[PDB]
Amino acid sequence: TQQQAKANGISINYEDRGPADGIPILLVNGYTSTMMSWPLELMDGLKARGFRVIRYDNRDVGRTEKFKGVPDIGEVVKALREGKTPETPYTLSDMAADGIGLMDALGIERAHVMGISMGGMIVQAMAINHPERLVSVTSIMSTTGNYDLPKASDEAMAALQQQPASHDREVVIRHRMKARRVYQSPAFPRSDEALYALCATEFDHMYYPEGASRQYAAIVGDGSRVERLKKVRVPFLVIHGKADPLVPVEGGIDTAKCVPGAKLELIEGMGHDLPVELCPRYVDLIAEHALAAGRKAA
Repeated sequence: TQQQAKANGISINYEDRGPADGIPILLVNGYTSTMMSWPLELMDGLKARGFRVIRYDNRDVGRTEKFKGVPDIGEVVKALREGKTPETPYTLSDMAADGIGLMDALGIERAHVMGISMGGMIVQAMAINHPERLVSVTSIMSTTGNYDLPKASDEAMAALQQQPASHDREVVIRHRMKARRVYQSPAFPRSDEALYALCATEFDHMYYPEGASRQYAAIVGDGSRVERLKKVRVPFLVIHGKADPLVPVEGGIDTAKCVPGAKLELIEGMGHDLPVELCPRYVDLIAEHALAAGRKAA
């Protein structure tokens, strides 16, 4: 089930869910999230529509290779405001090359890709840097990095950045539950038991808080993709929750405005999560987008 492949020079833990002749779709996780965070209803729904789902741990999370260095965000932001290219252990482009490298390791020529949050930024970078490898792109609860966009609420930013008090399992899990409630979907909240199970499964997959600073530096260091995205010609779908307090909906709207011809779906009552109740709609949106894209000229 869980296999480890050399891709883009690093060891990537992944799962190819099959079937082998299915339409390949690579799923890219958000900041600090492991491949174990995807809802079963999303993966099963995609499989029931003929999609071969490939999920994987990004660098610095889960059971994929880990890197070194503690980047200072203030130094990165200073380089950007000076108009320079910031120095970080790795970039968003490197993380995009990881996913493309996994396609190479699986013998896949072109794939559909979908990414959530930071994963949405990664699939944007895939579209900018490797368009000849992509059939379609879906960017969910993500943003362009545009500086003029409304900021996240301070409560949501605090939920994203603050570390638990200690390494104790129940301390960490309960802390992560509390953080997820801050940016959950108001119309489709999870039960405490479901939220505990999700957070526990991720914790037990791998607890690696040291990796967060390096992923965050890659996010910040990439700046704005608005100008690059205007050159993207691969079919693009943007999904965003209207009630997202962590990545305000304007960031998804901005993504759709930049990529010419992008499709935009804004979901009422949806926050910064993938409620099981909305998974049939996500599946329908992704499947029809991918099927139509697969009929178009590359």
